[PDB]
Amino acid sequence: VLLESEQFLTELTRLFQKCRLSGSVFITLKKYDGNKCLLRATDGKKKISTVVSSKEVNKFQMAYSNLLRANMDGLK
Amino acid sequence: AQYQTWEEFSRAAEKLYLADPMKARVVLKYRHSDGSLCIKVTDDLVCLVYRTDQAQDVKKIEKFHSQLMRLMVA
Repeated sequence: VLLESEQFLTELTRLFQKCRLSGSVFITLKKYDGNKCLLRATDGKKKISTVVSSKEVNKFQMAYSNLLRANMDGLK
Repeated sequence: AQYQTWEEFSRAAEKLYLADPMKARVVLKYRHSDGSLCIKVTDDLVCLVYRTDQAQDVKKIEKFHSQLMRLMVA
């Protein structure tokens, strides 16, 4: 599911809540043209993806780094 | 392969990227049930992974994740 850079963040929020009891959430980042970069996330059941260009990278990492640090809480 | 330390996995994975930027990929696996994290930077020629949740690594792990994102786009 290739989404917009905004819809991607709300669906990536639910993948961290859906597997909050059990499950893994993968995030595969890769170079892509056919500059831009490809980001994909899959808990195993539902796939989401987006393409992030130089036009919206600054806008992305900010909301993206906040979502990651918040929904990732492991060991002490 | 599994550089279960720091600043040695980062410098090797970054050199994997500068070697061939088109083929390299980085995955980020989170497992909240058991409470662990997993980074991997594979390059179609080699393979480097990093376990050890240790939440003091959560910040340095996603900055490494968000830093590679600016190199794909420059």
